[PDB]
Amino acid sequence: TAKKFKVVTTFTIIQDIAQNIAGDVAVVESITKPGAEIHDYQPTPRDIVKAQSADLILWNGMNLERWFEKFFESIKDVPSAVVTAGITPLPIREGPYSGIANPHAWMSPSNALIYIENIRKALVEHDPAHAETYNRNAQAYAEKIKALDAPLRERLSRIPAEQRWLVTSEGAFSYLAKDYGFKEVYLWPINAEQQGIPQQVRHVIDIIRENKIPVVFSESTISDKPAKQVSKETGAQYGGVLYVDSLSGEKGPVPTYISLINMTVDTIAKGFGQ
Ligand SMILES: [Zn+2]
Repeated sequence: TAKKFKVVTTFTIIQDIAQNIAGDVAVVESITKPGAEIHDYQPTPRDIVKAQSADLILWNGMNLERWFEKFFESIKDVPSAVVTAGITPLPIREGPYSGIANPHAWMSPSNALIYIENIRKALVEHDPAHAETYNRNAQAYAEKIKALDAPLRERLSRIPAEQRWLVTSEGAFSYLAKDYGFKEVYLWPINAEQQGIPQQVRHVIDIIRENKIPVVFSESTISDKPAKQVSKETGAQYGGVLYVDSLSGEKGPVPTYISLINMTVDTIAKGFGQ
């Protein structure tokens, strides 16, 4: 093919969803590499000229990419589209960012359907020559995503409701916890350069000890040391790494949005003895 419509995304979750909609007619690339910390990412000149070569830039909004506004004002004549219109935000519950939208809306499979619609609408609006392809690819992919919820809901429901305590590092799982009826505990409400983490470690250690919570987790773009200290000082198992803010590379263990949701739920479920 002569040349394909070029789409660039802020991070890897959006890249994979968008690439499933784009199929063979457009190439979708993430600005951030898999594994990069996305909230406070610092773009380089390489990143700017990459977005500058695109025909469309997709971003999450909802207070995720603190770096996006400054980055985008460096780009000339490239349209952007936020992919989260129509999602009901959940407010952050604790800390300095209390009350503002929790950005991690893709961790509810139901919300992924809205991500799909907004990305489809953006691709059709900006590359209308391939509307039928974007529309059919969005339809087929939405059907897959609709089918994601049922086995996960069933698996997690076998954990007695009173025992559903999800203890993580970043409070990045609020939308998944809402869907499947978990109560939330975390070492920091949202990724940021911040004081107070060693103090919250002790506070969470209390809550683990009081409620005899069996398991604690970290996440794949942040340090596992606080979660491992929590499990060391309590009885609780270190349940491993959850996947939320990044996919892996294409030959890694979490190459797709579908694998991210499925593997995060599997790891949570195994932590509770299924
Ligand atoms: Zn995050």
